[PDB]
Amino acid sequence: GKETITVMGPAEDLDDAQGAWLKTECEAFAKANPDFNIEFKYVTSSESDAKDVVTKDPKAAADVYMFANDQLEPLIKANAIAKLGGDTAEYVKSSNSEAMAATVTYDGDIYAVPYTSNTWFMYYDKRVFSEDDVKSLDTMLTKGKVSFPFDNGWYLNAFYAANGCTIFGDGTDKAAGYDFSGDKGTAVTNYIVDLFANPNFVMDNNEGSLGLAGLKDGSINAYFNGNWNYDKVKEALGEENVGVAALPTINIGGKDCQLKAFLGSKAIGVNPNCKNQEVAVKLAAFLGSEDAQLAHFKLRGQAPVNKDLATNEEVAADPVAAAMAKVSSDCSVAQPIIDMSGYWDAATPFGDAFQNGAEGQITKDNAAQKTEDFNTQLNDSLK
Ligand SMILES: OC[C@H]1O[C@H](O[C@H]2[C@H](O)[C@@H](O)[C@@H](O[C@H]3[C@H](O)[C@@H](O)[C@@H](O)O[C@@H]3CO)O[C@@H]2CO)[C@H](O)[C@@H](O)[C@@H]1O
Repeated sequence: GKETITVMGPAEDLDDAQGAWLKTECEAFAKANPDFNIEFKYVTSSESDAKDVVTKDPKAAADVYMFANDQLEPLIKANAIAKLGGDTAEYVKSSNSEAMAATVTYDGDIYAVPYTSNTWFMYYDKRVFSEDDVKSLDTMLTKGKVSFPFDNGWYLNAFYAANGCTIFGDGTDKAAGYDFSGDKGTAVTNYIVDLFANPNFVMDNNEGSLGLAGLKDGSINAYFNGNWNYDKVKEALGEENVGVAALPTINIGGKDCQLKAFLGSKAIGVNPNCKNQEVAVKLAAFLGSEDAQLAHFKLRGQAPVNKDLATNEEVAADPVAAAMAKVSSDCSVAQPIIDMSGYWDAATPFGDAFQNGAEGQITKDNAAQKTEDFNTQLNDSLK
């Protein structure tokens, strides 16, 4: 009598056309562990949605699931993710950088197995921009069409971080709260107002389907997005036209300021409600193993986090893995694991309010007001 293990991950990992990585690796796990009598059932869900899916009812959720690490604290508070020990915890510490192990560490305990870094970067049309052009957003706007998903807080912050706005201090001090206040914040809001007023800027939609469509028809030539859409970007542009870069500067008041993406991880978590914790924990370890990460790279081009794969020649030569590494070293801030729910929620209507014709449109005349309103809402969400 087989036991059913229910595993949740994104559509791309369950798509046979992309090698169905998650199924492939679950089957490899079973073959490696003949003492287990198991079969698999799969739930399709983006890592970006795992908080909502699992915390609503953990007992109803998958046994093993793929999530984005900023969801860690709400998963813990919902009793929805198991502490990991033993060889699994040791692997997470030994095989990752300190920053990557920290992405899944809460109060000194490991709660998940990283399988890739989680950040974003620039895709661009090499027929439109040069390598030098894409160093500066301002230069780019003089040459071609630029998009950005401003109603997605995971992207929005890069602009505010560029001018010294902070989330929980360095990201780890809850008592510091949010600081988007003052002239430093208004200057960024003003830059974004000017960006929306630029006829070569096109706002991307929240999950980036607009940008992808624009790359294809030529109405957008630069796309800020991530590794998961690498194959779709190659389809849209044609592979010989795909440029991949780290983040540009923006010129605020004559000063070049560096856009800084969040850098976290995507990881495999174990549901405490799973009836076979031994199997679930070993499966999580397997899905984040070196072999499994290499397969993720070969099957659908996802960059590994395991540092022993950093010296793989194919990985080192890959333009997305390279850009992600550059974003890590030069263009990022560590993703807070202090819950940012209030920020994700507030960011979306704030970003939407830059649009021409929007209700309560953010303009030069009200930029300071709207900036303080945002800062106030963020800090109110902590009370
Ligand atoms: O927008 C708020 C949202 O921001 C974060 O979500 C981002 C993910 O962390 C990031 O990995 C990426 O999600 C993609 C998956 O990685 C990918 O496998 C596939 O499923 O597409 C997803 C994008 O559609 O982008 C999202 C932001 O769009 C944060 O983790 C969330 O908790 C937060 O709600």
